[PDB]
Amino acid sequence: MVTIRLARHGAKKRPFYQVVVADSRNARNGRFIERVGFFNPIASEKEEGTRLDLDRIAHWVGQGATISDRVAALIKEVNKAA
Amino acid sequence: ARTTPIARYRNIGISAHIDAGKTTTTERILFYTGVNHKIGEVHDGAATMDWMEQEQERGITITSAATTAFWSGMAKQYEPHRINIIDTPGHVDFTIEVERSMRVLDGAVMVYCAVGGVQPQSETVWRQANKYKVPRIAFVNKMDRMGANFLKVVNQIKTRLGANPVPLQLAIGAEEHFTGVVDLVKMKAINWNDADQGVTFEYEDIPADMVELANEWHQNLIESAAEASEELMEKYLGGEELTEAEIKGALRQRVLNNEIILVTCGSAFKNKGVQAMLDAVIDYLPSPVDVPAINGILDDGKDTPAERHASDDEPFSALAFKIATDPFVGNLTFFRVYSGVVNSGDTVLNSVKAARERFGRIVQMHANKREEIKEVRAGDIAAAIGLKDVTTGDTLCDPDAPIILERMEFPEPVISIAVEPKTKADQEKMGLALGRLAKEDPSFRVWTDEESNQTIIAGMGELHLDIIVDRMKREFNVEANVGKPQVAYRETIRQKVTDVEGKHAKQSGGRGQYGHVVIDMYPLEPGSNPKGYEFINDIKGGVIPGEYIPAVDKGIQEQLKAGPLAGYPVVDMGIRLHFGSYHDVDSSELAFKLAASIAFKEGFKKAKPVLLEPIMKVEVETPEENTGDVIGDLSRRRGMLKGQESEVTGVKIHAEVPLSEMFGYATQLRSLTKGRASYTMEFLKYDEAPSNVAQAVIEARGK
Amino acid sequence: NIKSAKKRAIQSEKARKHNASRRSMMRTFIKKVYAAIEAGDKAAAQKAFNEMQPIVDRQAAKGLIHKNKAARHKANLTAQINKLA
Amino acid sequence: ARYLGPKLKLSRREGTDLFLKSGVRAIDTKCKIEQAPGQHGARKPRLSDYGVQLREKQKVRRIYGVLERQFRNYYKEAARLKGNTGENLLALLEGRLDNVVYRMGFGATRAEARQLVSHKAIMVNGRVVNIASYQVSPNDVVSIREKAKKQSRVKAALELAEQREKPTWLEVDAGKMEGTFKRKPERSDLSADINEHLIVELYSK
Amino acid sequence: VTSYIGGEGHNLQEHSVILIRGGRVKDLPGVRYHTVRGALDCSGVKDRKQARSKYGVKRPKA
RNA sequence: AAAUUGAAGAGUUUGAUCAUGGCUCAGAUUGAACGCUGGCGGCAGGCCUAACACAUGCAAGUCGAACGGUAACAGGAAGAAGCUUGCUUCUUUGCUGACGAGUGGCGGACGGGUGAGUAAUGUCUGGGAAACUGCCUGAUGGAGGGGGAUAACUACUGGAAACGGUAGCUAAUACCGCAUAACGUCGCAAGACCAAAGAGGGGGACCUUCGGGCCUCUUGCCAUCGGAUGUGCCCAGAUGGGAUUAGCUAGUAGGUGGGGUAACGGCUCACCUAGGCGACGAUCCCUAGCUGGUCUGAGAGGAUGACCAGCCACACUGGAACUGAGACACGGUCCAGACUCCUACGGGAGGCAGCAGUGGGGAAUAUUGCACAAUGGGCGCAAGCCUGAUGCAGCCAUGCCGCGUGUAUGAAGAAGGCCUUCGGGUUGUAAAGUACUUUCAGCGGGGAGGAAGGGAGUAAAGUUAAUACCUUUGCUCAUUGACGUUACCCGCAGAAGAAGCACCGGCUAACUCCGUGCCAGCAGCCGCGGUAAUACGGAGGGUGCAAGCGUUAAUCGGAAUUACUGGGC
Ligand SMILES: Nc1nc2c(ncn2[C@@H]2O[C@H](COP(=O)(O)OP(=O)(O)O)[C@@H](O)[C@H]2O)c(=O)[nH]1
Repeated sequence: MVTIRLARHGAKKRPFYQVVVADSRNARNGRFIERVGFFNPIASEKEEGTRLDLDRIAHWVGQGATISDRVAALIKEVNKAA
Repeated sequence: ARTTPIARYRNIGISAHIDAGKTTTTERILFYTGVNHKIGEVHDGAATMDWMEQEQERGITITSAATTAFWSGMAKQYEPHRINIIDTPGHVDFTIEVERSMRVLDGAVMVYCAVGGVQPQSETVWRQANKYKVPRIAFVNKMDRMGANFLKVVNQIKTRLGANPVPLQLAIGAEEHFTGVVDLVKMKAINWNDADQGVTFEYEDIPADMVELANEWHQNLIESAAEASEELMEKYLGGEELTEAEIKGALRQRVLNNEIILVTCGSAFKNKGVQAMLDAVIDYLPSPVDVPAINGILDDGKDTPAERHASDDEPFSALAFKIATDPFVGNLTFFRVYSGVVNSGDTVLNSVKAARERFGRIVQMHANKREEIKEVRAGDIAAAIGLKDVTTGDTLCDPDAPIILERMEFPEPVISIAVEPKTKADQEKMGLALGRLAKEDPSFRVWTDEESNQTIIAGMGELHLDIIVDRMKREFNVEANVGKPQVAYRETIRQKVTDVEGKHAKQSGGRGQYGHVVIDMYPLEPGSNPKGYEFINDIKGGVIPGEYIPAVDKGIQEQLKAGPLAGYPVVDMGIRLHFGSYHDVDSSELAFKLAASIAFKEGFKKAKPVLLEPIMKVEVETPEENTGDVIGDLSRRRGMLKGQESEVTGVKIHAEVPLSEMFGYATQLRSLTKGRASYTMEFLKYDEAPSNVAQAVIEARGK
Repeated sequence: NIKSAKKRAIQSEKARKHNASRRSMMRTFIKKVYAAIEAGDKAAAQKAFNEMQPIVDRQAAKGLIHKNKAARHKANLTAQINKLA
Repeated sequence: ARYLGPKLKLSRREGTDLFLKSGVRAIDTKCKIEQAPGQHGARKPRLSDYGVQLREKQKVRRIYGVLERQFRNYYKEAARLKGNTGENLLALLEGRLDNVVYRMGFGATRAEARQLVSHKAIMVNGRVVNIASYQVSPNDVVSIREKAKKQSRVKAALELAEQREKPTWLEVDAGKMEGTFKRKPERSDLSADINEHLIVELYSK
Repeated sequence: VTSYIGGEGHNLQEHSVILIRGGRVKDLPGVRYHTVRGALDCSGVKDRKQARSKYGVKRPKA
């Protein structure tokens, strides 16, 4: 089940997660088949402080992946209805 | 919340003379409450209170280990109470274990033998109980043995220790006719069952062979209890006997106020009387709150700076009274929660040692087994694990400061020897175990020596150091073969001044510059200058350079500390200086100092100082039975003696003895007076004596 | 054991007994057919094959062996039977 | 971390004037600035090649108040940058917030300027910077953060700030107490007394 | 292996522990190990005032 | 557009030179150690050796929306204790929430630790066919019908402790056979054979044994072909040294046949062939986890596997398999061996290379800490639980970076030190003095962000047959932060509460005096010291570096000193 979750790269008291498509087996920072876009929760003015890659996310979720809660909410946002 | 109200707690101590049956009675109590099967004995080591393997083999309880149970007085065997017994040892060597324990209990059942009555160690723990007014009852153990009597023991306690004992029991049968106990409150005679089946009671009628004496001590108990308060006196004066409940409450108040001591009989080996002693534990000893409220103090002393009491709401305020050595987690600190509630991992501010501590775990005990429990509340003894800074006697509390608990007292050791491991490489691996042991035990002081490189230690008897040396070999696997401490001889001239010089210069071929000084060797009487060195200047010829005179005294200082006799610091010595030679150029003080070296070493040796040996001021207080005998031993040693004054309970005798001889003096002292002597050894003077032991250091190095 | 793996060991042992039983039935019938083959009686052989075929298919569907194992078995036996002629 | 100790000792050992003290009165009337600080300064040391290299680098270091650590980094970067390494080093040395503060005034010497910059009494374009090594970018107002005025030492320093060249990169307002940063100060915009190629060869040795 | 004992005046008996650091002696034949002065009862040289870290002396207070 | 603009030398053999020639030095770097010293802050780092033995607390549970049910807590119903028919609580009652234990399903084979083993069964690079693949997804259908136990239990009996029995039942998605199933399996076909589980949510119709049925919807199950993820297998090449290691190998290499694995295969068996590996190093021996990369280097190259990540092997040692999709399984099984602990003496339990921590080894490396608040992960429909992963914290200058230990002024050049040609020079504007400020740490107040979500109430369509149940989208309301006294801001008094270490003979930057006389001693090489020591030690003074300084160890360079670029007889 290829989960699409956040990877928590970065530093202490300064998260910078990373949207990754990986098997739900491997670790958080672990192996992934691809990463698709980044996310930062303390970016004041940066690249939206958030980015997804909707084409590749569509590729995966259509071919049979799943989506974690944070990546799902981030897509709910990038789809600018809310 | 808490499993039981406070009135169900009874914190009692078991303490007595050696071998009086403390551990046997404790194991019987544990069995009769059911945490132990197989009543077990001690001479076969199988008892569970004994774990350290020394008391397994040697069959002598060496250290206290608290233990809990559920025995009950109201409809006994039901409505359980919490009896926290502390099996303390009774050895004079381990009286420190009694000291800290007696200071941490709210009551304690004293054990007496029916063969000897009180014994010197019991007269000791009696002082250690009056020291804190610890309420207490008596348990006359070993009635089953030959020549054992009860009324004689009662008279013994009445007459010798000074108390008032009242029979709560009278015994049916003395030696082997002992079949049970008759009472003076229930007024019914209990005949216990056969071997190891004494769990039962078989309440039975009082036999007529003892009805009259039972009646006599019954009425005596009645009037002695009515002595507690007025409303118990007139009711009795009206021709009516009080009843069980009010007699029990009145006597119990007497025990609270520390006026009386109750005696119960039994034979912990024939399994008789143990339960009926537990009956007294319940019915008369104070509960944690029945005791007057603990005297807490703030950072300053008042009458009531911190009025603390046993409550689940009161601040957590307790007394860390016992440390223990654990190899696994480092230490293991007992503590008796006087007030409040504390939990695992919770904080605690070490009010005395000026730090905050934490409770990695809180473990209550089954004599060794550390029961893992969440929290401990008031009146409930527990052992804290992991807290680093705390030692014995410290006080642990919340940030609201009942900081000052009253005691910081512990006795002074009397025996001292030195130790040495398999080789002098393991000396730190030895001092480490020594540090652990000295942080665990207050009376035992590891005493690093400065005069020699040996490590000497001090204890309170041949046996205490003996457990320590084996416990060191056993728990800390470094064996130390022992010897005597080295002596501390010294040097100083008698009275006479002797004129001497020492001459040698340097630069005949262009070299650096020289020194030269004349000196005269005057001593002062032993104890004249409190500063061990006194100087008077008399330079008038060949006046040594203006920045060199003080360095001349400071260089003869080296020669003083050197002590050209056998290496020993010369004491009270004085040197006076007259002559020399100089120019208005840069001479060398070091040459004056070597010059002064030759001068010192010749003039002292020819002025004939004295080679003194350490002589200690001794004080010994011993009963009037063996005053002559102990003085005789002292005179056979080197007897110099001070005087004689009759104390209330003995004689005041001081003396002067050599430290070269007082080494093993403690065991011999106590053996000469049954251990009823008190004494401390301290220094008074150094002095000479005709002895051919005076050349050991001279043999190792020097003239 | 210290954990809830005890329940798993117990369930695994129960399943061991059971899978041993079913596997034993399968292999009993397979030895039946192999005897019929080594003998030379073709009609008896095909009878034994039809006796075992539903068992082994049911078992593979039960997962005790794998569909490839059942198919390999039936293939081996059908081939050697038609060779028996 | 800041160089604690005598200042004219440094300036006099290096011989040349490095402005460690406030340029108020004079230098040779207060210290006999021709000879080493030691009692052996009357002697003339020969100062071979490595002598002159260490002396040059120590001159620039004592002028700017940066230490050999973070100075090796001021070489690491400004060598990483494309172009002349010595000139890029002087660029990043000039852009230091203390240097720009002193050069716009506010403090008669680098030490007073650093005490200011570190006492939370400056505001690089609105933001209080307490970092004496804040590398200032071009096009930045310095905004001395009023209530850092009215102490009279910054005023005396602003008075003494003239008789000195108004540097061609500073454009300090001088009276509302701010200052733009037009462009990175050139190497030619500097004293030309300091051989940056000496420092470059010293560190690339 | 062998070992130098630097500094002025040592106190190393037949069974005292010492620490060993590198660095030969360049004139003593075959001695290639300086005894680390001031560690494990191999106490530092006494009455020193310059270069105390090497040779293990406590900084005097004054 | 930038993806680089990057290569230094000296001391040292000789009376002296030149050259080969080795030793050492300045540089960068470290899981570092130790001595001296030591203020803060941020971010990283922390048992390299004994894969040595381990106390203890935790490191894996979840699911009632699978079942029987009721251990505990309650929502509960009827009462004649209590009692003023109860607001002043007695019990039968799984009826409902909820749930001990049990059955069952899913996980436990993940996450995490170590580098012993491993020279090729591996790793990396690039391909391949002889396959599997739970949970995840697309599609297509089925989802008759019934029975046999058994747990829990109950009774009785052991366990004189722990830990087990003999009979009696009763449920389920547990299990078993028949019905059926085909583009599924076998078979050239002909032909035969194959499976399944139900639960939950609502309710208008209508029959009921108030159990429900029934029309719904949400989930779930079986089978079949795909997608994806993970995984198994094969090949070519590289992946340390030693030939003072020249032969090695009978399942050994292959053919045929049988068997076996999910899969191809000497994986195995049985014949038959006599082959196969090898100087391109077979075999043997020592050593070693490989790699992305790290230190260095200008580059080729040298050394290396600390951190983070991928692969592999391992989980007290040796051997084996059981369930399973996945293991030959760290906190599962079983046996042998060692060890440990409990034993009531009849027995039984355990495996820190998980996190903490102990003891031992070492020179050396941390608390028996805080919480799921983020991220995750398992289970669950979800709330919700577990999480020593994780997020944080505590210790240590272990490292990298930033900052301060005040700033200006000041010639009575104070004192005093030291030197001296005896006038003075230098410490030195240095301190004292004078004014200015408060960074940092200390107090006091104020205060972001890490917070996404999920709960209840509500509306829109979507659903049906119902506008009911439920996705799903908004809406309003209370809220979910360990760190934590966060970062930070501002105020409070004062310059206080905060500088050391090494070197100073040439290499090298920094020189004089006293004390020592080949003694004490120093030292990286050259050497210094035997009376005028810039070379020992101290003083003064200076030079470097600065919360470090120095020493040692270690890789590389400089070493064109293994020279392929880049050397010689
Ligand atoms: N006869 C008799 N002997 C006793 C009794 N209690 C203890 N002992 C004996 O005393 C010896 C040691 O007893 P112990 O428990 O060591 O006494 P403790 O040293 O005071 O605890 C054993 O041999 C017992 O047999 C008693 O009540 N009666």
